[PDB]
Amino acid sequence: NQPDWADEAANGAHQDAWKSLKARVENVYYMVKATYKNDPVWGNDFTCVGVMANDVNEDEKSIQAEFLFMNNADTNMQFATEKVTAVKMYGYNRENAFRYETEDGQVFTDVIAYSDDNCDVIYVPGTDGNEEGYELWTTDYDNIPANCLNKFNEYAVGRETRDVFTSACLE
Ligand SMILES: NCCc1c[nH]cn1
Repeated sequence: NQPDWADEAANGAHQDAWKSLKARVENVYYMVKATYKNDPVWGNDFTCVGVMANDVNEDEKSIQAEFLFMNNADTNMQFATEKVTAVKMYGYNRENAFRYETEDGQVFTDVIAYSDDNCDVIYVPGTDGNEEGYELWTTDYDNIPANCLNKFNEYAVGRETRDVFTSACLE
């Protein structure tokens, strides 16, 4: 029981999670759009989510990730550090998902629906105590790649899309 884009033979070539994780070491990834409003960590009506990574561990397929975000609870940008590991979901043989672990031990496992060198479309299954939905991440919040944007809009059909990180975040 899994999403129709979760077909490794058809789409695995564009679902390389470890490559996508390591890409966050070189450039900040900004969550430019999502289909859901709340996250247990980032808050309610969260905006302005970005992430950068370091501490690449090839043995573990892990990085350390520093996040920035805003929510309707505080006027100021918030920050958090989490471990992220590339893992397998939906029976894939090559890692296609992100396993985030917070400092308090809370785990979130999201799936790479589509990725290219500077952008990702990530699916949140909604089984972590959170809302099911999609996310669009890009290295440039002003210039959004059409390939990922089209894939996001395709897979996220039937929902309400909203903006998360935009230039307004930097006032
Ligand atoms: N879908 C985002 C899950 C998450 C990871 N870390 C904090 N929240």
